[PDB]
Amino acid sequence: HWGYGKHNGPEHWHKDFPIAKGERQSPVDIDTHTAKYDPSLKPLSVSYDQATSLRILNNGHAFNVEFDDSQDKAVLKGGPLDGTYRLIQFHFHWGSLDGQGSEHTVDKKKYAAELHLVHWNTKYGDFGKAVQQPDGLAVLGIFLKVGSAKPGLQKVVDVLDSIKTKGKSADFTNFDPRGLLPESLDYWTYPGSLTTPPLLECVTWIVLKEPISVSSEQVLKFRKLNFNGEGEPEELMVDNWRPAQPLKNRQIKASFK
Ligand SMILES: O=C(O)Cc1cccc([N+](=O)[O-])c1
Ligand code: NI
Ligand code: NI
Repeated sequence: HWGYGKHNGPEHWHKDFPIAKGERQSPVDIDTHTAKYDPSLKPLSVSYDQATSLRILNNGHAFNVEFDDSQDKAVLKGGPLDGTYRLIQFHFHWGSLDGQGSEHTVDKKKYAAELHLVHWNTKYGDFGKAVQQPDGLAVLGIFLKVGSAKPGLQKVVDVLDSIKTKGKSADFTNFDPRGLLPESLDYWTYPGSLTTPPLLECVTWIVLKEPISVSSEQVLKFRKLNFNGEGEPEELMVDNWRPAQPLKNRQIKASFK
């Protein structure tokens, strides 16, 4: 019964999931000066035109916007990837304050939040099988800074009062995730893991260099969510980010010079 507190937070997770101290854990600090530009990298293809969003769920640690992943409707390909990766969900990690919240850091800088678009490799048939493979998932990571509002985020923000507590869901159809992407698809990539239990080492991370801007008011609404279930004492859903982990024997590659 894990979480983000003093008593059950990241620094405890290794007792249940020894892989927490493994060789390819996430997130990491991205040292921009030491990331090497990789010309082998194939260009990134994000094909979200046919995406079908279904539902938004408060899972007790974040909220997930879930997609129909029963066909190739929203797919990621290219970049460092071999093959086709299907969108299953996106979620965010965020802070109690604007000065923290992202999982990845960039030269030690923390952003206010980070968006994760989670995709699984279709060669494995479903998500559950894909998470058991070293190349099972591709997560596209996007940093959020506080400034102007992000218009394409407002639909998400406005439904959050309907999913305040753990286990609540709401219908969330017709949401276009293209409205959450920055202009540029320049990226860093490295092999890593999920950042909550069970911490599986199944992720190719693709972290975009260009942040998106969201307003103060938008991020404030994230911070009104609750970790707890209805009828339990209120504990605000904030600081649901794992801190940077050791890079160990990994290289971070850049798609750009
Ligand atoms: O890495 C995370 O944010 C945690 C996490 C936990 C469980 C599933 C997830 N997913 O990628 O579908 C992500
Ligand atoms: Ni538990
Ligand atoms: Ni995540």
